[PDB]
Amino acid sequence: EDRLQAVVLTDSYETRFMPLTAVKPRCLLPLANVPLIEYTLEFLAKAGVHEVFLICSSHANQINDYIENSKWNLPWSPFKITTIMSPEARCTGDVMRDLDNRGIITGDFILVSGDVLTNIDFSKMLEFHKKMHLQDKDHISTMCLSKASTYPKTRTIEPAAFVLDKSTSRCIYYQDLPLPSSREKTSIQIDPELLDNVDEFVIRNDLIDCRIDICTSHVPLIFQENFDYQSLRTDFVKGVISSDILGKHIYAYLTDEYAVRVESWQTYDTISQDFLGRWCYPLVLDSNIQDDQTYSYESRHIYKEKDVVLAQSCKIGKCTAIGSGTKIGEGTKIENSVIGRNCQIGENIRIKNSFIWDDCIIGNNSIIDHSLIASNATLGSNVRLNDGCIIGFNVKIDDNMDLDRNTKISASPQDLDDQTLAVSIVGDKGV
Amino acid sequence: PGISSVIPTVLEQSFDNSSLISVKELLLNKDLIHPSILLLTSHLAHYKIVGSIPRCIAMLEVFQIVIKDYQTPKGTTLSRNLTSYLSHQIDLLKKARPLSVTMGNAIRWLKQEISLIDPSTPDKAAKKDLCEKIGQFAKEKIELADQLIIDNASTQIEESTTIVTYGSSKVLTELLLHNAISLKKNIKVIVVDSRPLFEGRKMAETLRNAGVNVMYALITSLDTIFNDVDYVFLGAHSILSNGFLYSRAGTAMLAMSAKRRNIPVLVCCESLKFSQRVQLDSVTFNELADPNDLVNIDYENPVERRGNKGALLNQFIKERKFEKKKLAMENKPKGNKIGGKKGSEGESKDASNEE
Amino acid sequence: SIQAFVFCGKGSNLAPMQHSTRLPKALLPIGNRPMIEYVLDWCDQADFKEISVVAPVDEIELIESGLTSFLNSNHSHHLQDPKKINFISTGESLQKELLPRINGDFVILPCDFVTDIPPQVLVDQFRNRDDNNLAMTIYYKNSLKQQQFFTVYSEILLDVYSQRDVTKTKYLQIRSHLLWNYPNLTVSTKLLNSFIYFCSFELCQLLKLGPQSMSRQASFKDPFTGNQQQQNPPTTIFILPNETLFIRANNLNAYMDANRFVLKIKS
Amino acid sequence: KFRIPPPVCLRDGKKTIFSNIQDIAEKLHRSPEHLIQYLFAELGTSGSVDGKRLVIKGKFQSKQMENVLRRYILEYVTCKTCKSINTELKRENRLFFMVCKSCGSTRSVSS
Repeated sequence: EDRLQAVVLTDSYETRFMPLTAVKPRCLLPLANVPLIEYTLEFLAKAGVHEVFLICSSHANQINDYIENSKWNLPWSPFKITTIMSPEARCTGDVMRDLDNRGIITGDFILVSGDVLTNIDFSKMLEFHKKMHLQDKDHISTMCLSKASTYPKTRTIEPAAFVLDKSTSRCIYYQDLPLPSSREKTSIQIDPELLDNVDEFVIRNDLIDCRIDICTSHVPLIFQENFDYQSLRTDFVKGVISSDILGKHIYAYLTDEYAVRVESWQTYDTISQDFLGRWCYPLVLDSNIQDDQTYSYESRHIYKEKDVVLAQSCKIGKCTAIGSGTKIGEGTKIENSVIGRNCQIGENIRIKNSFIWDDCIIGNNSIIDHSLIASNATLGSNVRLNDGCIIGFNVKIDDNMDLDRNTKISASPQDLDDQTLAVSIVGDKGV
Repeated sequence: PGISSVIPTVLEQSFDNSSLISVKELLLNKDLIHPSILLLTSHLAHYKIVGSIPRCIAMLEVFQIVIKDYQTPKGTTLSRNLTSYLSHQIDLLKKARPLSVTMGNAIRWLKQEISLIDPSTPDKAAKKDLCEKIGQFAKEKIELADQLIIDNASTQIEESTTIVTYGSSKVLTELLLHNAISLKKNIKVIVVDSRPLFEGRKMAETLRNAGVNVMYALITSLDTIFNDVDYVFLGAHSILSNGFLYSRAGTAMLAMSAKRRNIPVLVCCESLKFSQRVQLDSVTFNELADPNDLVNIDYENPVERRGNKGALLNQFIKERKFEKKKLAMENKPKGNKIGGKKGSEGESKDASNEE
Repeated sequence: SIQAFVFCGKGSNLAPMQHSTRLPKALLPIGNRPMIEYVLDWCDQADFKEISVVAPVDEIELIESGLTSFLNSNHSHHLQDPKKINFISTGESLQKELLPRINGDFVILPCDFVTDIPPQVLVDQFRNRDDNNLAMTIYYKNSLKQQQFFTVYSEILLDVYSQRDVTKTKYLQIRSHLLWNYPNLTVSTKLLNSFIYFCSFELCQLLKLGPQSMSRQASFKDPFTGNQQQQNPPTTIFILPNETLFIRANNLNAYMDANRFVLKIKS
Repeated sequence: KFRIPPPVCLRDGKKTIFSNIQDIAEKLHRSPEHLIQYLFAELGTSGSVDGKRLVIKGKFQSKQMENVLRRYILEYVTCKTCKSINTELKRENRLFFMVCKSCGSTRSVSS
């Protein structure tokens, strides 16, 4: 039951975040004024990890530096970090092959794709996995699933329809549809290979992706054997179902509580909002995980760190978090928005449902609505932004600018409009 | 003939005066009853939406329907067995769920109407005029009164508001909705929920259906919710001859809390809910229900978990009892919004003698 | 406002008993008792005064005689024989004919019935939820092949797919517009319809305007789907049928299920 | 008869999608519209022709559709006087009458 190794699939979903991920690594970016890797690490610790393995390729030096700086580098940790360095740009099949070539895989190894933070206890899950394994010899891997918000409507990228069994908890069909975003394909297919064996057919759609996998020693060998499987969800699970190796079982764990993986921008925002509220049961910033953190809890879901300065007569709405070393002026209306560490806010600024990253200067008499500002990118005087406007690294938005809905700004100093240099595109300036 | 005896769970030592038992699933009855009354009774017994205001209206509607359907026998006159029928209906209602003050008033009105027209007139001319009259009455003393109350409230509300609300009182819902839509002020609504009936939840849902900024709380969580917040509104059932607030469950405690934390409470009431019956405690006459309401373990109404509890009769010496109607203190509420615009609760029966 | 229908006919599917002109399917001694006794008992339990019974061109007085002799009810029954039915349509054509006699909501119950479940609670359910059509399903024997398809949705209890496997297409056939709405659907294989039907007022107008009904099962309840385009105007709640599951033994007789009922009885 | 082409169709339903039908039209020497018409006649469907691929309303399969195809290849392709492989389509005035390439005979194409 004890002694389990962890392999984390990092630097995999780059360019998916279309403005960012060009200069700095994907996972190093802060969720709520603190890096996303840390949460994942914490989760792993909670689960039960004895050795840490990270897959790095895109900007690996920085990752290494971070690791060196991190708390787990010191001898007190039960798990040590040793990174896998590989050639640039490859699929999860190739990575698996590489891993196999090296050879550290023992027993029930943990494979996590992307970064996930959830509240559910993992020991019970592990026990379940063990018991099910003990049933039959040819058992493969575990999948994590959670109940969705009644009806699906904000899910277009990954609205997977899971046909599941109640007695065994096993997947029957996997399908992706772009139906709510673009009405072109509205169709559901059922394969007749497993109709006269299951009987209890429950067709469901409202389930959210987690992408946390508890995997047996069979998986890397399988990957080595069948080199056609580049992905792990679309081709692999389906292959398993359609009997590639005959007489084999897979798991689909069902939980009533919240569990969602990071995937896009709106989804990320939603996750952040959830974190701000009391959705996750023990996961709160006021406990202080990174040890340098000095967060404290206040009334009406408001987070305040130490050395946070806010001026008199400023009406605040609901759910606000402020990072350390902030100086905020007078006459501000703040509603459902997070302010980063050491940020300098001017005077008379109306904010609603927005997001502000580490070290950003917000200019006097500006309105920010449902838009994101990345690290070291500054806003000037009189800037009016609309819903879902992503701003990249070190973008200097100077005096007087207006940007419409869903305008994306580049991060690296290419194809998308508005650049890192002085003034965003209303008058042509840049490289 | 009906059904008698056989009651679930323990009878308890304290609070034994009113009916708490009865027909839930129908078996053998008199073959003359109009089914609409039965259906209504079935609804009322297992209702989660109604709260003082709409029940009476529903009853009135039912009565109107009955009148419309009513046919005079060839032998006997219009009023001979009609009274008996009415009595039977009343008995059925009581068996299902005890009669309210509004219902009593309605009954009285009906009786008066019956007395007014003596058996001499033909069928199709009398009831044509009766139903119209009743409709007119309904239009007058209910809807118009409600509208008036709403308008009074409109002028009474100032600038920058933060309100804590409770109940499934329709008038309050109307008020809040009005605030949200047609006034366009800076209104914040905080909702309190209760265990016997999910009224708070319903209110929240209604608010959502409009698009209002909603905080959601309970009876326990009150010490932290204040720490900016000013107004407190409650829904009344009936005001007695004493002046005390004879209303639903979790109101009195809230009022007390409000009193403690500086800012007073405002309650709304109609100009027909007033009673001549004298009582100063909840022990006198109380709406008591079956302990089936306090079985579900949090979250939602339909869940059914096999946790720790699920027995009442087999348990030796165990009393699981809950109350629905309460008597709140007189001095704690300051504002009363009735048919005569504004007034104090200490007036008691100023409208009762006025009729 | 309240009325009940009793459907009577003649056997054609069964192997043996029915060939004689004197003895019809309405009066059969299964175990020293008439088959229609149960229905009468049910009706008595339900408490209703106005009940109209429909009969085909064959046997005009025998049924009446049966009703009269032996049998408790003590109600006023009315029996009619229209001369348009040719057996090849069963009751739909009767329904189409008789319309001015209907005042309100009506209960449909054929002669072929075996019941043990509580009676009034179906009626009450029909009254409460306020829907157009209601049907019931009961499991096949567990004590020691393809049959017919059913689908169930529960959180409200509704029916989605009820098409039989007589002229069955080899792969599964549904609709995604009916699947995207209501995302959760459970496939039933064991359940069978037991001829229990409840209907409302808003059905009388549609029968005269557009006749489409077949076998009282194929297209009696099947036109309900308001998806994709919608061209036919509704008469003035969405047009949806309901389905409820039961545990106790109460079943239908049509095919090779006549000798099993006797076995069930004698224990 | 070996003239029956393999139908490459996935059972992703709601609307019957036949992308391989062009090949069928080609091999059997047929206009695509006639097949569609036949299908319509067989079962109550409504759709439109698209250049190669079909959008036909209904969740139709690859076995009952296959059966239909087989049927259309036993009373709408085969001859009588002489059983031959090559049969071409000609619009001959409104009702369809096809001709055989081997001999040249007018056959009834309606049932």
